[PDB]
Amino acid sequence: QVQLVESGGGLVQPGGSLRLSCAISGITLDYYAVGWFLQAPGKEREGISCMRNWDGRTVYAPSVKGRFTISSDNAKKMVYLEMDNLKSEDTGVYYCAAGPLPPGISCRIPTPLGYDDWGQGTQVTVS
Amino acid sequence: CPFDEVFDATRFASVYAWNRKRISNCVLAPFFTFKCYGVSPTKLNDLSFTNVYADSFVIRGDEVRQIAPGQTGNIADYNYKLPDDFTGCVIAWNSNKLDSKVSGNYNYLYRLFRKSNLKPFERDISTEIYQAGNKPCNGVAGFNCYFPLQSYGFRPTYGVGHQPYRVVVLSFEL
Amino acid sequence: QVQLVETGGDLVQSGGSLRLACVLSGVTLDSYSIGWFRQAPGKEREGISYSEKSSGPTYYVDSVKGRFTVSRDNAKNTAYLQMNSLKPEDSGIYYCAADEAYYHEKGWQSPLGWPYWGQGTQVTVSST
Repeated sequence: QVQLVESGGGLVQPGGSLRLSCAISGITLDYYAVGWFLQAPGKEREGISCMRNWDGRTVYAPSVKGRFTISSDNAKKMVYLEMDNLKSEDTGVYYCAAGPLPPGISCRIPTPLGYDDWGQGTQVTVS
Repeated sequence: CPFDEVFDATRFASVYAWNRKRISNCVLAPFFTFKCYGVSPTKLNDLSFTNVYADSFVIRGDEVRQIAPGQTGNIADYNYKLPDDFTGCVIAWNSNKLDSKVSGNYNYLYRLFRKSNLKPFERDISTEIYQAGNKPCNGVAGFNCYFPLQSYGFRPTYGVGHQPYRVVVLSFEL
Repeated sequence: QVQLVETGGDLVQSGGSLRLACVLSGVTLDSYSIGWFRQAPGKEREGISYSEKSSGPTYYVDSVKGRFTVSRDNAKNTAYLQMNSLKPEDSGIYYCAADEAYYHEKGWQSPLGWPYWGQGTQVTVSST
C-alpha cells in the first residue's frame, strides 16, 4: 500500500523559511499527482500546490504563489515544499497527498477530491 | 439473444460514457451480483418484451450499490443514474484480472465534477473545464479550474472494494 | 430514510443458540429484502442468509444450512436470524442488509450490491 510520510516543520518567526518533505513509496502509477494541503485552524483541508509526475508541471494557490515551491527529486522518491517569507496566515497542519491523474491533465487544487492517499500531517506555526 | 457480445466484450466503456446496446427479436460468472427491480428474476424468463437495452460500463467495487434507484454518490449523480420507477435487473461481476495493471489501467474514467446532477439515463461526455471558484477559467485548467474527468488507475493489489467491476443493466420495453 | 439496527449478539458456548434481531425503521419490512452477513477477523463481509420481500424464497449458504433460520415480524417491523448449534468457526461481526430488489439465488452472497446496512453485532463462540 502507498505510504506518504512527512518531515520538517515546527515554529518559525514571520519572514523566515522552512522546508517540508514527503517520502512517497508504493506508487507505481504511470500518471499521478502529488499535492500539499493546508488545514488552517477553523478551515478545512485546501490545496496550496500540486504537481504531476511525468513532466513536473505545478500549479500554486494565489495565497502562496511566489513564496512556496513544490519540487521532486529525480528518483521520484521525495517531494519537497520550500516555504519562503512565511506569515501568520500560513499557520496550520500541512499534509501531502497523492492520487491518480489522467494523461495530459493538470493536477487539481484546492480540491481534496482525486487524492486517495494522505500523510499524517505536520504542524507549522508562524508567529 | 446476442448477450455474448455484451458480456464477453474485450473492453468495456467508461461509466461517464456508458454504452447502450439495443436487442430485439430474439430468445454465467463464478461469483457475481444479480438482482432485479420491479420483477422477480425467476419471472423474467417468462415475460415477452419488444426491446431490451443493455447498458455496460466499469466502476469500483464499492460503487456497485449506487447502480440502483434512489441512490447518491459520484457515480449515480454524475455518471449513470436510474429512475425511481426502474424496472429491470442489475448484473455486476469482478473483473480484476482483466482491468487492472501494476502500472495502472487508464482505460476507465469517471466524472468527478459537475454543476448539477444527472437526469435518469442521461449521458454527459463533455470535457469542459469545471469552474470551482468565482473567476472564469476560459478553458485553462488550474487553481479552481478542474478537468472534470478522473482516472480510476486500477491496480491488481487494491482491495475488493477498489477493484474494477463490469456492470450490465437491462431495461425492458414492451 | 432507511435505517438498520442489529442486536442480539452475545458470548455463547459451543453447541448453544442465539437469536439476532434487525429492526427496520422508516420503511415497511414487506417491501424490502433482508440479507444477513458476517465478518471474521481479517476476512471480508460474507453473506449467510437471504429473505426475499413479498413472501419470496429464502436462501442459505451451505455452512449454515439446517442450523440457521430467518423469520419476519411485520407487526414489529423486525427480521430475525435464529442460530442453533453454533461452532467456534461461526464467530465474527454479524450485519443485516436491506434492498428493494429481487435477488438471484447465486447473486446475493456478495455485500457489494446491498445499499442499506446496519452496524454489526459481535458473536463469540468459545471452544471446548
